Amino acid sequence: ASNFTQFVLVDNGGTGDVTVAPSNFANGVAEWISSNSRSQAYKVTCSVRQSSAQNRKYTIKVEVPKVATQTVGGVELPVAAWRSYLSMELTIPIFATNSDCELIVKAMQGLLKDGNPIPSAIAANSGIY
Amino acid sequence: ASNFTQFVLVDNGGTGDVTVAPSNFANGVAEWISSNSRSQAYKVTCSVRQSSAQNRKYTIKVEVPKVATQTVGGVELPVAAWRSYLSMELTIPIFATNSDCELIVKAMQGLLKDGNPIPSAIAANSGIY
Amino acid sequence: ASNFTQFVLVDNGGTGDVTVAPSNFANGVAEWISSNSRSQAYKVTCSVRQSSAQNRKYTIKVEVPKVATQTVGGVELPVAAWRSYLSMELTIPIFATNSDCELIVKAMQGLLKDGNPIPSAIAANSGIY
Amino acid sequence: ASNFTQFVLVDNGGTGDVTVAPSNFANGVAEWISSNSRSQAYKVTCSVRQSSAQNRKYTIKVEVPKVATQTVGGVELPVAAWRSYLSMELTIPIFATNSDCELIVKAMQGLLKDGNPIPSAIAANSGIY
Amino acid sequence: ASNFTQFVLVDNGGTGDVTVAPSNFANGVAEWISSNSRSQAYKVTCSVRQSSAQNRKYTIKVEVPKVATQTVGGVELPVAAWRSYLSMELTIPIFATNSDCELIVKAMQGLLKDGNPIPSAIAANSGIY
Amino acid sequence: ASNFTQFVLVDNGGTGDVTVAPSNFANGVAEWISSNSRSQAYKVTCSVRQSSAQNRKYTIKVEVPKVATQTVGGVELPVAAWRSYLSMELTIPIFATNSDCELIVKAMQGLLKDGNPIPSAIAANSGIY
RNA sequence: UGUCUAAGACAG
RNA sequence: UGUCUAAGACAG
Repeated sequence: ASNFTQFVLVDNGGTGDVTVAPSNFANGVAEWISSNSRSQAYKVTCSVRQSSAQNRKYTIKVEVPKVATQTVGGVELPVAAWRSYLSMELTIPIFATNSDCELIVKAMQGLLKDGNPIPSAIAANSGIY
Repeated sequence: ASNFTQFVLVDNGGTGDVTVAPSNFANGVAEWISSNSRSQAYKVTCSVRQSSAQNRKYTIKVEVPKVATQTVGGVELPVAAWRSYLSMELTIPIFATNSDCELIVKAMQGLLKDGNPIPSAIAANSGIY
Repeated sequence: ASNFTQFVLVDNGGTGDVTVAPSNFANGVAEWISSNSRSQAYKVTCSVRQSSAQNRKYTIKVEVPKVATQTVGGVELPVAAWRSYLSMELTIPIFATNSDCELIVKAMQGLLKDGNPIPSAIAANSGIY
Repeated sequence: ASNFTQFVLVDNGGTGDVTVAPSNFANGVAEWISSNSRSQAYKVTCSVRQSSAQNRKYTIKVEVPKVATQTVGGVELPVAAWRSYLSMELTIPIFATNSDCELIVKAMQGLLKDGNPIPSAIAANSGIY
Repeated sequence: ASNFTQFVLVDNGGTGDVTVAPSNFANGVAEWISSNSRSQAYKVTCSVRQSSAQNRKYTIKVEVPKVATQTVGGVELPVAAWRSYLSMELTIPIFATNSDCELIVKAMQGLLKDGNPIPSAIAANSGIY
Repeated sequence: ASNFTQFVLVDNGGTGDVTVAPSNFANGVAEWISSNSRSQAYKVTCSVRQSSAQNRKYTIKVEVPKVATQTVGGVELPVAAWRSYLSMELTIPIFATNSDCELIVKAMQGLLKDGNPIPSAIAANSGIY
């Protein structure tokens, strides 16, 4: 009914939460930015398009700042040393119903649920073993 | 320990739960598949490589199938009507701390959290607006 | 004395037991087939030939059918939706004594023993990890 | 979780027991070797590749050495007088469910069970008759 | 029986010890990382392969961070100024028994034993004299 | 002082001890050999060079022989059945402090310490798993 | 860098 | 990077 609203990106349970809010809608690409310099902000963008006759495709991008030893509002170079990039590409066949889509979402939440292999590997600077 | 363990990918409160298990590590690609025929299984893969001299890149893939029974040559075979594909790439600088990495994980979780814009949009078969 | 006899290929207690019986032994190839429709039968063949001047080569083959009914034009025939094919070759130097051979057999048995890597990987539609 | 572990290849009660341990797993090929002189070790390798679009192919290999000492020039080296070579290929359609696979495994186990035709023929330096 | 466990890499007798723990097993290459940013971590990797018909070869790599004036979690460039690299290549003929191998290990420990020329030379930024 | 002294390479508690002594420094390569015939001796070599404008590189080599008596031309000669080769290269930045270097040494010692994964694996003729 | 018959050869 | 019949193909 209008989902383009701000939300909590990083939840630290009230104390030090990171909120990200609508900052751009140019070309139908929703963008959320955190309240920072663009170089240190948390950024989220999302868009959908029918990639092919059979599929629709969501493209979600997230940018997360390196915070340890960060100097707020400072000029930190090289940019590549201070930022992590997440590029998510979700492909859904045009036959998927809302239910099918809810399932897909659940699978994504499950993939990243706290305690599961993938997130704990990433959280620990590790691979699988 | 060993983080290469099975985990529940789709949670439907104990019943109807899609759990996925380690199934392969050949060629440095950790694989987990659901307990079905290979033709109908859910599949999750992960791999980390040192992409740049100063970056590490995780490549994660999830395959959500739409199971069906096809009648090929007058014989029924377990198959997939179609598949939904999640393909994500994460680039983290080598300067990232475990705390810096935890931040990335929390952000990804918050991104897909129930009720937030993106999963809402996806589950409703719509864009952000 | 004869070893070209009937034997249990698949052991399901005393019930579902799959038995295979001698069918033919032409051209040095012993063939065993389970009962009922040849089209849905299990097949096992074995032969030993003196490959080189120092080696004897065994060639064991097993076919596991996926029993199904095929309807076409309203006509149904008992068929095999597909078959799983096992093809093994065992080479043993002519210097192997009967003890040496028993050892080779125990090695083959151990390889497939319940709970060991290979059989469990196979049983679970998986690879090694 | 991991199935790439140590296991008993030859079972001589609790004594002469031949154990094989993970040695290497490069290029999708899992290798296991028994201890002591590599020159007299038992070898087991396994790999699964998606052969056709409908089949996955397993390739299991086992080497049984005939332990001996080789004296030459008065210099003795632990060697293998010769080796027995087992090379098996198992093809399984992607339609096989976990049950289908367990059956295939039980079939392989039955084929080599003590007292059945093939294993006894082999064990006795014989063929079928 | 499973040697891929964490261990103490730098022993300072309890007070300030550096522990390194399993972090990756992609392609059979065991990797241990210390609890740091990947750029400041202590890293250890190990693998074996039969380099030739006659020899097996262990390849051990160690990475040690420059600690003096280090800024924990900071971005320190150039990478080459803050890291030491150890590349160990151990070649063992396939005739070596476990005893032969134990000897080889002892020789390595002896080479680096506290008080011996090589380590004291390295520890003092010196050569031999 | 002079760090170019003899030291015990293989320690077997005073008896059976392989001690190695300075034997050459020609061309900047410090050499130590055990007290045997050159054909059967243990050999340790070391050299440091300023590899880069900002690195120093140590190159260390150890040769562990398998002594034997060969009968060449009807005459017995002291020889080596084979040799095991340890070849290691260490690169330390010029910015490394003596304390930074001590760290490197301690890490190498901890690496090869009795009971830790790597020496365990080596001595057992296996990989890490 | 990777291999070896190993301070010297080999292969990129 | 972008697409797909998806750890492997395609297109810059």
